[PDB]
Amino acid sequence: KPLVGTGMERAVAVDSGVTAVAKRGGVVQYVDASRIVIKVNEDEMYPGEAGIDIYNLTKYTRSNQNTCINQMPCVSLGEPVERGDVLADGPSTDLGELAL
Amino acid sequence: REEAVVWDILDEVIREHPVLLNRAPTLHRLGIQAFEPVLIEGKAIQLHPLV
Amino acid sequence: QDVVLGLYYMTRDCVNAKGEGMVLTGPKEAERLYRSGLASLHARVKVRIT
Amino acid sequence: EIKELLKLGDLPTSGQIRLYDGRTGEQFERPVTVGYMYMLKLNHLVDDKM
Amino acid sequence: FLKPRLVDIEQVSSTHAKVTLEPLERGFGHTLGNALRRILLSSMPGCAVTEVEIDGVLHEYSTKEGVQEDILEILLNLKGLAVRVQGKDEVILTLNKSGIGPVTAADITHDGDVEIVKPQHVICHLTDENASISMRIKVQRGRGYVPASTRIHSEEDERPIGRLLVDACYSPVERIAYNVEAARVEQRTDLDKLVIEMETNGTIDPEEAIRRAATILAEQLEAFVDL
Amino acid sequence: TEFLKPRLVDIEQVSSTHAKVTLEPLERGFGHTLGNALRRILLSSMPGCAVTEVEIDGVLHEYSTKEGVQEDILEILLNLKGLAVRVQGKDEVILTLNKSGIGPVTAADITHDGDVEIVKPQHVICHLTDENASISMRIKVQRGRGYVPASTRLVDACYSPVERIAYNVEAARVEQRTDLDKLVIEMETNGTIDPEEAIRRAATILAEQLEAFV
Amino acid sequence: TPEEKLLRAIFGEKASDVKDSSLRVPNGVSGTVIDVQVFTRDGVEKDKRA
Repeated sequence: KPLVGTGMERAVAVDSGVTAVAKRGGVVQYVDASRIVIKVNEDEMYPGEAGIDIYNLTKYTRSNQNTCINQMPCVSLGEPVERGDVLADGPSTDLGELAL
Repeated sequence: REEAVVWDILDEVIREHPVLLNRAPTLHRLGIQAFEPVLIEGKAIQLHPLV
Repeated sequence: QDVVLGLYYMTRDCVNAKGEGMVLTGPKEAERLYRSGLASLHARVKVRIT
Repeated sequence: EIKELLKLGDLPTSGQIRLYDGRTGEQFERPVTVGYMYMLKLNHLVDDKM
Repeated sequence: FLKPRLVDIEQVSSTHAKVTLEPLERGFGHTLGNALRRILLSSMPGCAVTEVEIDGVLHEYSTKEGVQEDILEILLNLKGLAVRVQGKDEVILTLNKSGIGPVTAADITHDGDVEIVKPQHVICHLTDENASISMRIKVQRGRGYVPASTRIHSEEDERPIGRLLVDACYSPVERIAYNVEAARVEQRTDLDKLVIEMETNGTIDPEEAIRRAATILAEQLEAFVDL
Repeated sequence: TEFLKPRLVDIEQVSSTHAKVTLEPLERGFGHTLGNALRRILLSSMPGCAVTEVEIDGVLHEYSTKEGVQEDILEILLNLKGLAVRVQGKDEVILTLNKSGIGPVTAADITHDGDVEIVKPQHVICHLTDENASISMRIKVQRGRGYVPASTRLVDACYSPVERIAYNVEAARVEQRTDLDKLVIEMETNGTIDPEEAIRRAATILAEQLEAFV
Repeated sequence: TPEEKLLRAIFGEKASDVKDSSLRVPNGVSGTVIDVQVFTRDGVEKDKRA
């Protein structure tokens, strides 16, 4: 993570798709290095089908430049997450900010 | 195989045997200069600062 | 660049420094003064040279 | 703002400290600026280029 | 030519301590303190985990189903496990655990010579009720930094495709600072003290450390004392 | 946890005063840890016989000219700092330089003593100009361990035998290791100790301080 | 050739009708194989590994 920064590092991390962003807020039901499953809050949830958002994380894989692009879960089991919160970091991102 | 004995033979073939070093925009004749090679671990060429 | 900044800092003199005024037989004991911590690197000093 | 954050740091305003050569264990004349600079590793890495 | 000897060795935390050397002549506090930091920070015996063989894991780049730690990351956590042995130069520690919650360093198999100085040290978490991790942690002992890279030259069929090597980070010493304060013995001209304040992972006792450090000093000087 | 001892030690004598010892294969960073730790004890703390207090016959203060000698009194002192001697059973001996007549007054013109061994009899103390030119001084030599400047003291105490010590750590290749260090120790002395003896006794004293943690 | 042919008679080796095209790891680069994919022409029988 950069110790000295500007404050854009969050925007660069999130707006680029390298990271995994919460679709809807709720509580984390399951956290694995593989996936992240969120129990949606009822205020944000549609009436039919109910739901939970199942986020499948990217694992070790080739980038165009032959670097490694791999995602990590940044939240822990059973923690409240709000819509538009960083769920998992991408390559060269820390707790949702941009660390190059 | 990079057998251990070969490194010492390489010091032999190197000892008195200059190598040419060259940089990118060769301008005057000094763009190529000969050096005596010294064996170095690592993938980098080391260049005398004065040159 | 680095090398000339060294020699510049080497042969230079401030107004008052450790060993100011003393005299030494030759460059040898001048270095012996400096490395040992007695005399400052730049101080006005008379030394015998050949 | 920076010097004041260094006050809260317990560290000098100068941004410079005393440093010792790890070889002689002796001091360095003058302060050297030490701090934390963010550094990137570009991918020109030598074992691609060689 | 009065020679020094030690004095109060003050343990402060399980981490660091301040040893002191009382009868030091002029300038010898620096001449030693610096000479001692050198052998202290560098050449000291230490034991760090090297080979880690995990359950169903083929390589360090996978994900174990049921743990939020990537295998590569669990290996890095093992490199920071501080341990100590006595009569073995390598002992293989067996870690087994299951159930939702952290797998700490206290969940390993105790051995006669195994002492885990940080039992709370987090090896990895466990995200599912039934998810179980078995691992063979092969800890050996050595000096310095032996990277995982130079380890795969001897090889000679380390076929165990499951056996992961990590980099040997072996060493107790972290940060050494030496400070020489003037020590007044009841009658003497001027003498100095030596405060060697060190910081450690707990796998070496301060006096022992400061001894084997100082041992090598004279042992290297041996040839030096002639030609 | 087996460690590494040196080998080969070609000692290239330069003249008889100084020399370059060479020490091949040491482990990492030990070229400095040894080379620096010996440089320290060589330049500072050493057994030595230098010149300290000098009482000059005619003129009592340094701010004068002795009639009949072209060396300023200040300059005569620098020559004294450079007289190399050794005693045997005496911890201070006060000698006697006497001379007259046109010519150089060297260090062989002194009064020989049982324990005085003057390592440079050709060493020029000062010259003697026209006439007869009276010159005699009782030069008080004491013994000690290091370089004690005239300020803290009236000449500078030169007691170290060594004049200049420098060590260079160069890269040593062991048959199958990456990088090891070499130790090139180039030393210089006033002739009252040979480099080989000195470098032995320097490090001897080093380990003697270690005598409690061996 | 004649001398290669004598060589085969002494050491009694049957020289294959096949040339070695195998993909081997680029020189100097060393790593762990984390995956293998096998694409086969539609209509050729899939091999064991595939």
